[PDB]
Amino acid sequence: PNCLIQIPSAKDIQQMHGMPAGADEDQFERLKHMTQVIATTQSKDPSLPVVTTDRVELPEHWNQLFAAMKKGDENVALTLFAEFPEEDQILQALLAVHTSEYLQQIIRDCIQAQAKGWKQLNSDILITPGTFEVLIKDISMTLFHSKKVHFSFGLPTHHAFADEGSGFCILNKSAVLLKHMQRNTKPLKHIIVGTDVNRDNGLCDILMNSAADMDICHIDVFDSRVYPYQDEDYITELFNKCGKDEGQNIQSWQRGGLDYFVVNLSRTTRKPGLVHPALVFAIEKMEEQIEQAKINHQKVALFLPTGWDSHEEETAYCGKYVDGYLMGATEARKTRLNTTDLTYFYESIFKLYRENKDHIEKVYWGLEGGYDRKMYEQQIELLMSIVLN
Ligand SMILES: [K+]
Ligand SMILES: [K+]
Ligand SMILES: [Zn+2]
Repeated sequence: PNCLIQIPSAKDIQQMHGMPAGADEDQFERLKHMTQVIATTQSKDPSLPVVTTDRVELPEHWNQLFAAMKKGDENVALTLFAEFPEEDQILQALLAVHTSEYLQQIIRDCIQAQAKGWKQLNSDILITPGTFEVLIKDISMTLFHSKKVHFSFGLPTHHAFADEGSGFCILNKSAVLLKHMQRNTKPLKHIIVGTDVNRDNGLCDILMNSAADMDICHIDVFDSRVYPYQDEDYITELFNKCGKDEGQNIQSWQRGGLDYFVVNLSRTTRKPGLVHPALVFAIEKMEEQIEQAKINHQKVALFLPTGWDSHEEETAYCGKYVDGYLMGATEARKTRLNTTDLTYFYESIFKLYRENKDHIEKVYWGLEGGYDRKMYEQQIELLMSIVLN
């Protein structure tokens, strides 16, 4: 076939010691164990096309910068970085989303972290000397070494803002990509399905204040009683506009070309034996938004900043710590997603592909949350039984 499973390389993961994740693992131990499970279903089936971030090949000024960062001087790295050519593709696609000054701060931060080997800035972000480089490799590897349909395991993105990171997210790779795709191609129909139990609030901010010119449909499934603890009255406040009831306690907002759908896991609950209506929506909306793109002779681009911390078998506080308790068995059914939902979700999407493979530009699946080792080492295989076929 034609997919690609990007993973961070071993030298890369070895710079993520100490970076916060949602449980007892740090992002090192997490991504170590996940690439292990992919090394499992890759010796089960050497067709699973896994590539590390090391087959990425960067321009000499970038590698020069990383090398200069190691020599410990902030001023030389910055003047060096400042002297990058403004038409370098990487730089061009970063500045489409982030500020230069945030970038420089990540460079200052990486060098300052050289003192004790890490820099804790806010209890949700930890920076290491390697951290800038490993993210550049992660993003570049996806931007140019992409190819249609692409699974990237790597740091989280959706809580990262234009001039700052939060909730484990340093850089918003999902937005850098999307901006990059509309860069010089005919106007696309951008469709986003962010299944992380937490809210795609950084992404949405970035999309809302810079991409109000493109056709985006951001379907955001999240539980408002967990981080970032923002509800429909909040989102009514951002968009300066009351939400439009799309049925089933689901509300859409519009900021120009952006149309943001809050499928609230707590307002929108599973009817008894059924599949969770959240995914059910995503598939219906999607299928609709594709036909709309065929009608307007326009192409589509799909993005899945998905986390598994919305699976019913997560244990992490950002998934199960709601309203003062941990969700019991029963409540886990009606508000969290199960393997049958996911096997329905992904099986659906992949099925939609071959009916409109022409009318696709590229699809991208980006790991976000997911923290219980048992739960993710299994959903990973579930994805790999499905990416296989
Ligand atoms: K979080
Ligand atoms: K979400
Ligand atoms: Zn999450």
